[PDB]
Amino acid sequence: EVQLVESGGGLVKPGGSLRLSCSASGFDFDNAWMTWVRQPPGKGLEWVGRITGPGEGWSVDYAAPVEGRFTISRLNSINFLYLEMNNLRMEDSGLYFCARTGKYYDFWSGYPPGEEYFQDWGRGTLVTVSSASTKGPSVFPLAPSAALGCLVKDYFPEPVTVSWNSGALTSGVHTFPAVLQSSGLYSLSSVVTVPSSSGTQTYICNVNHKPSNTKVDKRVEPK
Amino acid sequence: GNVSQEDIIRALAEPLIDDGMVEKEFADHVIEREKQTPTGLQAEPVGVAIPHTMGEYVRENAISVGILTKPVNFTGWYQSEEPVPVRVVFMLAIRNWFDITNVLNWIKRVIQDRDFMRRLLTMNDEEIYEEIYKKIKQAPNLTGIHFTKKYVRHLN
Amino acid sequence: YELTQETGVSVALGRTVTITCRGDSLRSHYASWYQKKPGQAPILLFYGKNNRPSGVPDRFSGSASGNRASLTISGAQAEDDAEYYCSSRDKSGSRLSVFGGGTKLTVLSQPKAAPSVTLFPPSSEELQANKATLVCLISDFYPGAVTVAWSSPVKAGVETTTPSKQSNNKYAASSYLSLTPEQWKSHRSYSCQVTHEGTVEKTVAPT
Ligand SMILES: *[C@@H]1O[C@H](CO)[C@@H](O)[C@H](O)[C@H]1NC(C)=O
Repeated sequence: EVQLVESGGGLVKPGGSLRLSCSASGFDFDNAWMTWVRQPPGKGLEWVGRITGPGEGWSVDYAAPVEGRFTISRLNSINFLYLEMNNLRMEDSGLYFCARTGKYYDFWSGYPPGEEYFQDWGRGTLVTVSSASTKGPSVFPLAPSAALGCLVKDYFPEPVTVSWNSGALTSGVHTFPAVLQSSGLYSLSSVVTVPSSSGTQTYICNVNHKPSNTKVDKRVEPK
Repeated sequence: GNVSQEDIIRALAEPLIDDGMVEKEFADHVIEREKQTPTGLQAEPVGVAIPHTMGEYVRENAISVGILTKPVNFTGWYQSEEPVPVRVVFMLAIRNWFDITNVLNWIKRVIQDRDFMRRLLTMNDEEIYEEIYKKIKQAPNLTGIHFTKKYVRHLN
Repeated sequence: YELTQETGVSVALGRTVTITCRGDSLRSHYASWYQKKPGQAPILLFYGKNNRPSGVPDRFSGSASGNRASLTISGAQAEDDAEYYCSSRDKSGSRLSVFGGGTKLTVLSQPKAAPSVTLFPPSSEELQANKATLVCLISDFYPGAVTVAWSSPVKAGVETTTPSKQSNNKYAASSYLSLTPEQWKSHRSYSCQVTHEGTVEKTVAPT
């Protein structure tokens, strides 16, 4: 039915620019109110701004922080909503959604200009603002002292793919959600629990990093 | 064979059409909206209806007012499984949702005065004009609107 | 925040919970509610006086009173384990909109499971690269309330992940303590103490 696809997010540096786009189907886009909302990593939803319809002159209202730096626009002949972002900062990073926005005003007890609600959302587009350039990971064995694993240190950008026994498809392997380090780099860990006896275990983990074309295997040993 | 919803809306829209406040197609869309978003509001002396679009086909904000000697069923704005017997109808031709909401908020204050409604049920086109015209004047922060004596019509 | 929400709220399977949103605009404007799950689009649940979108379960309901809007779940389920946001105008008469801080709802749908903790000393390869990092890996705990502490009750240079659900539908987290190779030898030992439901501790020696 209703479909909203966002696009345009990606890796960008402070002071840079970015254009976000949203494609709409399944409803009367040309006459609907459309809203951008963002969610910083770890944080809550934050209302960005809203563009109205033809009766309102397509006027746009902006949240105070982004006023003067972001511009909302539309092309109704292709059912596209746009957010052009300039002077981006880390503080603007996060996941941006378009919402279809309805209008509500109760007659007896309402007070103008009513309330706006968000009846359909997209899955979002991720905009990352950092100064971290790009970074291939450093890999170190986590030897048993039966849990044995690998540690992935100081990369950028996300994501990151792991593999045990060289694509052996081994079970009992748990890959931990990474942590954005204070320096702005990512670090992750992957562990697998193995038989405490099965000497010739021959355990080597494999991590691939497509953004850096980085591929490494670690013959982790008891030691 | 008594008055039907389409007739009042068409009647009320004619002077708005004739004067250029809305497009010619305007009534047919009011009728569609009334099927989908009913506007029948139960009140003290008699029932009220506010047929309106959300701004489509409106070109300059205007109002037309209709008085019915015999009541007419308009499906309720709020769900009640009970049709609203209407004798007063406020046709709204407003373009801005922001402006819309102000005008319905003003509409409410008028309806809450029941004796005004009792008066409007027995008053002349000229009397209802200058009475309503004054209330538009005495309304603060209300947008610019268009009201003429032709916009007042007795029906049925 | 013009709109204020409980930071987090917990509830049992089949029991009834209410979340509230408080603000001055709510005395003149209704509020709408959204459910937000990790990796998922928000779902509108309720708005206005008594408006529940087609498709939202009837166990979800709204109410307003004074400066307080509230959402209630009747017969909470594990799918309702999520984050909940209210929305309304910022001021009375405003064309702008705002969201509340959000309320993490925990539906206690599972038997309590103690966390399994593994602590890894810095690897020799990292040390030969003149760096050190201790690695604590907390897994298979329910519910996801873990605090990690690193025999001196002091800890600096710590970085801990947010709890995250597994295929087991239990939770996992990880804590990384960086050190320089001299610090690891300089201190007697380093210790990973993690508390879940009021404390499994694990220790590692410079050996
Ligand atoms: C309105 O509808 C009700 C339905 O029960 C009917 O009894 C009543 O006569 C109707 N009145 C008019 C004026 O249509």
